[PDB]
Amino acid sequence: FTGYQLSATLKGHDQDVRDVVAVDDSKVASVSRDGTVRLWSKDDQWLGTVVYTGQGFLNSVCYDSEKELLLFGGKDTMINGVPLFATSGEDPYTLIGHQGNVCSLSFQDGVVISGSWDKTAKVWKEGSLVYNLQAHNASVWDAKVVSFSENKFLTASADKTIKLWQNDKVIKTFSGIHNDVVRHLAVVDDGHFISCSNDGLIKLVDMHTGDVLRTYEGHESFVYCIKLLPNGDIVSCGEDRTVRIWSKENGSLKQVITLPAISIWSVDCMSNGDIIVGSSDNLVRIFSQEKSRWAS
Repeated sequence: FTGYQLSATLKGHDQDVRDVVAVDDSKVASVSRDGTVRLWSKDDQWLGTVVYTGQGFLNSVCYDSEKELLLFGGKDTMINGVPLFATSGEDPYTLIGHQGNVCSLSFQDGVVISGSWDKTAKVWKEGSLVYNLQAHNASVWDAKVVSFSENKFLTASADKTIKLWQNDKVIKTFSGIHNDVVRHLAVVDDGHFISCSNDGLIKLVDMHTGDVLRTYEGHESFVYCIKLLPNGDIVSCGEDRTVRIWSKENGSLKQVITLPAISIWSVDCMSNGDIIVGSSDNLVRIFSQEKSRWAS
């Protein structure tokens, strides 16, 4: 390992950046409480364009790589989609059904899965609601596909539990992982996931036994987002102004990146290993291990 260093600072949003996504190694997208979706493209420098504007806060984004749509949602309860060539002012693709803030979005293998403060996650295919995952007693902060072919899904909630679903039924509840709001999930494989929480912890969990296999300790506040890098390492971020990189296999805290923002809301990983970061200073940042891409 060698440390990540700042590659680019992407300025344009006027309020917090709440979610970021890699589109490809030359394109990233972000959404913000400013109500915009921005697509940033790298030529020599990164240039941002607004591909959608609305009044409602946007809190989640993902990328449907076959339709080449940026999907996004937030306070107005809708999930919309725009192409990579949309212009601000054009009406958006719409997934209707949530009754509260859409706080998470993910896409895998043709499946969109959304988490909401309406206390549900919803699973969508071909523009249509297939499963309503209704069971949690409080906001669903995250939802992920475990297996598209088995219709297995994983949700994380303010009710302090993680639930594994098959179809629209809960088949297992993990109530012993965190004693606080669960904020995010990353599926390692069919048999393991990582979760993070307002308790400041990230944990690797055996999906079959519910055993905590490893705890990654160090964040000093809430942990809002976790992702797996191409090499399997964990990237996390949160309320303590940090982005952190961990060895999934042995728990080592490989790097702490401290930023001048009160909250770091979101991270995502490019295929080339670069890390995209959305924060409360209204910036998107890209970090890289590759010196050829360092801002310095």
